[PDB]
Amino acid sequence: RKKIFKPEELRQALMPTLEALYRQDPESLPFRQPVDPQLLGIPDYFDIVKNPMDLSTIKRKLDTGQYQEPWQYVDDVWLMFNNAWLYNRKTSRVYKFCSKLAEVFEQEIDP
Ligand SMILES: CC(=O)c1cc(C(=O)Nc2cc(CO)cc(-c3cnn(C4CC4)c3)c2F)c2cc(OC(=O)N(C)C)ccn12
Repeated sequence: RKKIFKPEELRQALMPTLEALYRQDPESLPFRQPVDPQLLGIPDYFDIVKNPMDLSTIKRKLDTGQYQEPWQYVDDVWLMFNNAWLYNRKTSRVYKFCSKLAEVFEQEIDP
């Protein structure tokens, strides 16, 4: 029987992973707000990255009821990660920090 789910009904499912991401020591910091190309002086960002995503956007979507299915949220988390792996060199802090978050995402899912 078809139904719109309340944010709380999905919070139980999604919040454990989201909290694990936010908690990471310095590693979540480049992901806590949208990438701001003006501020950061990287005017090509949106040439490379067409669908930006960050943790504040994921949290807002959760809390407003925009995730109705977990696959939507998992898609979003991986979009954020793939955007970073795509734009940033393998050598960069942002890239390696992204990798740490991905590792944390997977471990939290599968202990
Ligand atoms: C996610 C992503 O792609 C991205 C994030 C940033 C970026 O600098 N985000 C950011 C935001 C905030 C808080 O507002 C903190 C940090 C940050 C990184 N390390 N730290 C610890 C010193 C305290 C904080 C951060 F990297 C960035 C910069 C970029 O520009 C750049 O690296 N240069 C050299 C121009 C390019 C991409 N990003």
